[PDB]
This record gives sequence, C-alpha cells and structure tokens, in this order.
Amino acid sequence: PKFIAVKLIPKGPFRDIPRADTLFGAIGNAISAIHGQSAVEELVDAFVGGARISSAFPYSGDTYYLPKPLSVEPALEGDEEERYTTAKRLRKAKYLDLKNFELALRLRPFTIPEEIPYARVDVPRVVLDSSIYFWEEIRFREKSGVYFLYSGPREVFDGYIAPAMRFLGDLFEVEFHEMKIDAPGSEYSVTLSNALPTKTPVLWRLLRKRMTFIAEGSIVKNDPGGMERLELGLSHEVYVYGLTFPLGVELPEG
Amino acid sequence: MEIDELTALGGLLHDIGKPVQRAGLYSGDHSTQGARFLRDLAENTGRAEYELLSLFSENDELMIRRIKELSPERFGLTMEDVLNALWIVYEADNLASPQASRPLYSVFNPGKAYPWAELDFEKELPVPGDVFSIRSQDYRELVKRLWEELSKAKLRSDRLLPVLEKYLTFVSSVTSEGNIISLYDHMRMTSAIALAMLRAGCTAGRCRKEKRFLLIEGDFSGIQDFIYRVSTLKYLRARSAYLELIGWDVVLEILSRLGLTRANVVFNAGGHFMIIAQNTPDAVKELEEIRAKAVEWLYREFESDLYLAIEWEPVSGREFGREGNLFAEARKRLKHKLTVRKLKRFGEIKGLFECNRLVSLLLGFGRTAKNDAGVLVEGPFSGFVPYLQGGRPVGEQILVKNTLNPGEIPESAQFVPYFVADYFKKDPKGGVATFEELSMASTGTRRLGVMKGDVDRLGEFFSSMDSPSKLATASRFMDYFFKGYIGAIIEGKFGYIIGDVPSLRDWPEEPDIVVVYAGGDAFFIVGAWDQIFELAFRVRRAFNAYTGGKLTLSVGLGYFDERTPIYRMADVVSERLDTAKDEGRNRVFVVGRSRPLDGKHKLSYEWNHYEELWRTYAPRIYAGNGRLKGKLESKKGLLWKLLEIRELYVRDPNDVRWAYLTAYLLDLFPELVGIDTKAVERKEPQPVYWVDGVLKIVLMAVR
RNA sequence: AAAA
RNA sequence: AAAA
Repeated sequence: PKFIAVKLIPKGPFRDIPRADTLFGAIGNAISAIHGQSAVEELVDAFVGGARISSAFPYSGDTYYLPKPLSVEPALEGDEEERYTTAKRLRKAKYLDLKNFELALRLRPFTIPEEIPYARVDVPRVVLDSSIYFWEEIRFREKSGVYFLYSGPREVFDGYIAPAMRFLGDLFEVEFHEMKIDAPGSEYSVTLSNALPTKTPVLWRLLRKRMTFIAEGSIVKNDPGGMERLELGLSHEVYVYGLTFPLGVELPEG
Repeated sequence: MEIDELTALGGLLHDIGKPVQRAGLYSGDHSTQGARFLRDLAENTGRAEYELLSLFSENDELMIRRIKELSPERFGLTMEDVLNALWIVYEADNLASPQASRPLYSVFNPGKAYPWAELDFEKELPVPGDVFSIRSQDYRELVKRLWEELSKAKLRSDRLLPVLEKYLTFVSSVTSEGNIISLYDHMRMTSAIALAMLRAGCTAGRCRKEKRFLLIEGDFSGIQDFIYRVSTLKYLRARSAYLELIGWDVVLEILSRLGLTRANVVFNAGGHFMIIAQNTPDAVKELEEIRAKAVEWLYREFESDLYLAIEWEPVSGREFGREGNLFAEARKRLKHKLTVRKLKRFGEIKGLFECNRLVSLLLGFGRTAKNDAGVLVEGPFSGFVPYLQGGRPVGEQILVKNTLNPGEIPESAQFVPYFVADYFKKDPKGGVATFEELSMASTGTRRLGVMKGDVDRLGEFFSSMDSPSKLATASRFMDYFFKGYIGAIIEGKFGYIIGDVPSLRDWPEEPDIVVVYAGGDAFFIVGAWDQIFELAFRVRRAFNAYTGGKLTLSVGLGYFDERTPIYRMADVVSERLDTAKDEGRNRVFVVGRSRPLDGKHKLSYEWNHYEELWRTYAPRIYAGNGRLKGKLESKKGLLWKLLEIRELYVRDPNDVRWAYLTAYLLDLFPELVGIDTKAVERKEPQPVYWVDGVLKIVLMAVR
C-alpha cells in the first residue's frame, strides 16, 4: 500500500529509536496538552477504527530502512563456507532497505545493508565509593535520522498526528512524504509496530517493558493487536498502544 | 538384572574383547577373547551376570542351549528376552559405526595419532603426533586395571561407563588407518542405540529401515543475558554453575522418564544436549510434558531471559550411517526445527499473551525432591543438595565434580560425573578474588583483563561426522579441551608444547586469573590484564597442538577500569570476538585501535602475524617484568612519536608525509622507515599500521 | 566495529 | 552469540 512517512530530522543526539508504543504515548500526551482529553479519546477511536502507526526506523538521505521479517530466518536455505558466513549476517541484520524488504516479503533473494546510518554510544561517567555508569545516545550520520509510517484517514493525520509531532519537535524538525510498500496478498503479515497480540503468533521475538510485546518483524495471522486503558492513579486514564501494522508476507512451509 | 539393564550393559560390553585380543591373553579373535575375559571374570569374584554378559561378544541352536545352561530365571529373564538383547545389541553395534598395534587417529587430524594414555586431566595434554605402534605391554597393563575395576564395580551402566572411560578413550575402536572413533564412544553409542531399540518395542530388517529412533536436541537461548546482565565475579560464576545444573536436571529427567542411561547422552556441552531415544507414543507424550514443564519453570523463575528450545525428529537405523551422509542430513532437519522453535520462544505457555544462596556457588550435588532439607538451589524438576567431603550425599542421582570415581557414595545412588573448569585465584582471605584484587595484581596499568574465545566453524567440523560414535568422539574431545585442560594451561603446564608466547612477566605459580566459563568450544576468563593477554596465546597454542593444527580459535581481548560493569565488558569483548570472526577466523583482537576506513585495514591480527610482530619488536624495547630496555629509559618518547606518526597514516594511508617523519628520527625500527611497495601492490597495509599492537601493550606494562 |  |  501507500503510507505517510513522518521524518524526524534530528537537531542533536537521541536517547532511543522510539517504537510504536512510545510514539503513541508521546503523541497522546501532546494532544492532551493542546486539545484536552476529548481529543485523546478521538485519536484512540481512529486507531481502534483502523488507523495505525509503525515504530521508528532509520533513514539515510533518500534510503528508508524497514525491519527484517522473521519469515526469512527459517528460509535462509534457499557454497559451504559462504552459506554459514552470509547466513550469520542475515540472522544479525535488524534492517533491510525498502527494495530488499519487498524482496524478503516474497521469499526472493535480497542483500543486507553494509552501513546503518546511526551508532549506539555508551557514554561513561564516574559516580562519586566510585562506580562507572553509561548513558546510551544515538548519534546520526549526516542527512540521517528516524521516520515512522501512518496508515488511515488524512483528517486524523492533519487533526491529531501532524500537530502532535510539531509540538513534540519543540529535539527534531518534522517533514512528511508519501511512501509506497509493495507487499504480496497473504493469510500471514509482518508488523512494522511492536504489538500486544490477541492470538499466539507464527514467528516472533519477545520485548519486555510490565508488558509483554512481540517485536517489529514478528509474523502474525490476522492479529490486529490491541490497546490497553489502565489506571496508575495519575489523573487521566493511560492508553497503551499495541496494534499491529500488517504487511502481507510469503512463508516457507515449516 | 532386567532386559533393560541387560541390553544397556551388553551394548557397553559387546566390544570388551578388542583390548584383550590386543593384550594377547587368549590367542583367539576379539569376539571369543571377550567371552573368555568376562567368563574368567565371572568365576573370579563370583558374579554370574558377567557370564550372562559374556554372551554378547560372541543358526542360533548352539546359543539357545548356552542361554539355557545359564538359567535366565536366576536373573529374572526369559530365554526369549536374552535372544532379543543379543540380536538387538548385534544390530546396535552395526548402526553405531587391520593390524593390532594401531593407535587411535585424531578426529581433528586423521593423519596424526594419540599415544596410549588413560584420560587424566592432571597429567599430560593429549597431542596428536607421529603414528607409533602401541606395544601389547601397554594393552596388557590396561586389561589388568580394567579387570581390577570391573571386579569392584556394582554392574550398573553408571558404574561401568566411568571405568570404560578412564581406560578406553585413547583406544582405536577398529585398528584400521585413519580411524577416528574412540572405543569408549563406540561402546556408549552401541548401548545407546540398543536400549532405544528395546524401548521402541522391536525384536527378532525391521527397526533398521523404520523410524524407531528419536534424535532429541535441547538448546538454551539467552545464556549471555542470563549470565552477564545483573543488578560481582562470584555472582557470575554462580549463574554459570546454575545453568549447568538446570541443564543436567532436564537431561536426567528425560533419561529417567524414558527409561534410558547416561550412555544415551551423545553430548551435554555449552548449553547444547543431544540424546538418542525410542520413537514411541509414550516417549513423545513424556517429552512434551517435560518440555512444557521446564519452559513454565524458566518463565516463572527468570522471565523471558532464559529459554530452553527442545526438539526431536523421528529417525531410522539407515540414518545413523552413510549411503553415498544421512546422519548429518537428519541432524540438519533437527537444527531447522530448533531455529523455528527459537522464533516461537515461550510458545508452550498459553498464558503468555494476557539469589540469597545462588552466590555461594564440596564434591558435587545430590539431585533430590524440591521439598527436602538442605536444598541450596532448585531446577525445574529437582532440588540440589550440596555434597561436602565430611558429609553424606542425598538423592537418587549424585552429580560428582572433576572425577570418574564414584567415591564413598551409596550403591543405590546413580553416579553422574560432571567436569567443570572452575580455576580461580585464591586471595589472602581464601575466597575467590574480586575484579579489584585481579586488576591490582597487574604489571604497570591496573586494569582487569577479559577474554572471550570460540572455536571457528564448529558446526562445519561436526557435520562431516558420518556416525553417532564419530560425533560422540568429536563433541567429547572438543568439550574436554575446555572443561579439562584450560585449568592446567592457567597453572603454567605444557611449557614445551606452548613455547615462547607474547608475555610481559614471569608466569606466577598462582596466576591472578578466574574462569567465568570454559566448556563446549568457548571460554570467558578474567584476571590481571598482562596475564590475560599472555593466556590468549598459551590457550591458542595448546589448542593448535590439541587439534592437528586443523582447527582454529578466535579471541576478543579488552583491558578495563576494574569499576566497569560486567555487561559493558562482555559487550565490548563480544564485539571484538565477532570482529575477529568477520575479518577471517584464526584471529585475535589484541587491543583497541584506530584505522583507515578504506575497506583494506583489519582491526584484529592473524595469531602468527601478531606473534612474529611481538618476537621482532618487543625484545628491542622491553626488558620484562614491567621494565623498558636501558636504551629507552630516557627515550620513552620515541615510542609515543611512532604512535603519533601511525595516526597520520590512519588520517590518510595515501598521503606520504608519515614516511618522511619515520626516516628523520629512526636504527630501532628499520622495517618502518621505507615505504613497502610489496604491501602496496598486494592491497595491504604499511608495516607502521600493525606496530601499535605491540607498542600500546609495552606502554601499558611499563607505566 | 562510535570501546573508532 | 560457532554448542555460552
């Protein structure tokens, strides 16, 4: 399908590449500060109603990266000293570029990125006994940063997502682009978002936050995921986003 | 006895003839000579079972009458039960799969052979060497100690496996050239396949062409997170010890519930186990229950951190051997189910989508009920009661550390020997030394040394194994290097094998070294940075000799502020091990370095390349024991200037300024003055690029 | 190999 | 993290 890519152009280091649950968190929060809980309730309605956001992924210049579907890991058997070696780099790769992501979905041969346009950096400081602690920062290469996908009505985007994201930039600037992802029709899907599943999935990595999510790249069969309202005593009800961002995916019979 | 115990013990003792024919005790071939040895042994001591077991080494009419003379009823067997045992073990011997002076040839290098010795970790390092005759006076000494030990052993597979392991690991199973299979391994896989055929309900070519066997594999995943992410060294060893017990608890559970023997364990090393079992409905139901119950327990105990992936594949006798490599092909279909299962982690818990006594981690542990006084730690099925020298052991099975000798344990107790590399530096207090005390013992800079090591392409090596007994020799020999000999290497043994290695000091009597883990094909070791640096080279050399020079390690080294949390140290050395692998294997990441990012400049060194650099440069600048040469006491500046020059080569390897500078201020480093065209044409770095690996280490030693 |  |  086609989507709106929200490019976060960074004005300094980030602390995390945010996944869908924290992007929804921040967006929901911003909308509360701007239009009140009335508007938070409408944002939730639009998402439950079919709207979706992905987790944030790297971009470099005009290159968009997407999560490597876990579907290809069992399929990698599709030399003797080249299979094992490449096979261990396919298993280690977190991201493919758009073109290679679309090939992986159809179980066709694809290549891995050689560079990732960011670097996780553990910065050390002595804590006066003395100990050493680390704060991780994401330094972006030049004309690089992070983007997420929006799927749904333009009026929900213009009225909630766009204004939320500018408020959130206040550190980053925001620009919007059309992105087309060619995906095969299939009973099975990849999520571009972390998700609270309603069924047991096909293939998955777990993600503990306390909440148990399946990771971006996990494979589901007709799992739309779900949101959780819950009470932490902190005035407003808090909504937790765990809806799936499905793209169709060809599986090998295993 | 019972048919089970009989078929297992018979599988084991089928080939005891081989060492007696080669000791020249009874003139005949191994078959008859084996019968004679056990019959002679039965009449000695007076244990009639040895005459019943004697039948195994030998159109049935004669045997039917020999079986009747023995009166099966005396042992609670039918005549018919014994015929099956004999036919089963005979088939098991084929599926498990010429002078008599021929030694065992090395599974690592079939062109080289082992001298005759008994398995002893306290004695000399097994080194494949030149092919020698073993005298029928070495075999005669063996067969006597073998006869003395069998006279005393209770005659259960758990009291027999060890004495067969002491004495027959370094014996060729068949005296042909290029033969790789240890007799002990051939024996344990024959017992393994025998008991499985019995349990699969087959009797009197049926089980051979049918899928009557299961290959069971268990792989733990998240071991790094379970071990290295916490909140101290004590804790790290305790988690490592804990994982090994959890793994044994699951392995012995499967053996117990399927009615199998320790001989059915092909391997249990590095968080991987493989078991041969019967393919019955009862067995698959029993595995699913165990798999489900072990996963639920892991989830409750450690959350999503430590998963256990357990899979089994239906397999036929055909597939235990070649037909043009069906065994490797079967092992490949099993691996694939394990990868799928590792992408369905905790999928056996439908509920999924809705330490005070640890640190203390004596002669072993008793495997008892979870509810029992004295239980120090609990696994998914059983409690573990520490077994102390001055105390009595508790439990059905007893795990005994670093011996093949049952010791003063009760006769009803199943003997389970386990080997673990647990070397550690003893402190004035007598406790295991801390990160701080190890760092403090360093030459020059006080930093903690950390090394992570890995055999290169182990998976490849194991998949050129045709047979269970071959794989069994491969896995055991590989495991024993790490579990058995790394302690000895740390103590300073095998000096003549090891030779001159990169070194900053005289090797201490009691090294400032603590093992976190050494087993399977891997090690994680910490200590004084200069001792860890040297130990990388000692271990790589010992390992090269242990193999035939046909297998290689890669190592990641790092030198850290003693206050650096484990998780960082483990990530940095993990990254450097991965780097050494990706740059071509048989490499060491010696120290953190800068380089041109021109795709031509490797961060790690080929082991021999670093060793030649050290030989060439270290003696010209370094006296030893924290001391620069006298020449260099007032010119220590030359060393920093070379590193400053090397930085301008890193800035641009193509800009030829660095070469003008090298000529002007240098006859201590002549091979760095001229530009080396040979390197330029070969698309490789200038010698200056490599020199930091030696200089940075000397400058650390001499601060 | 943002422990370049 | 090549069987930790």
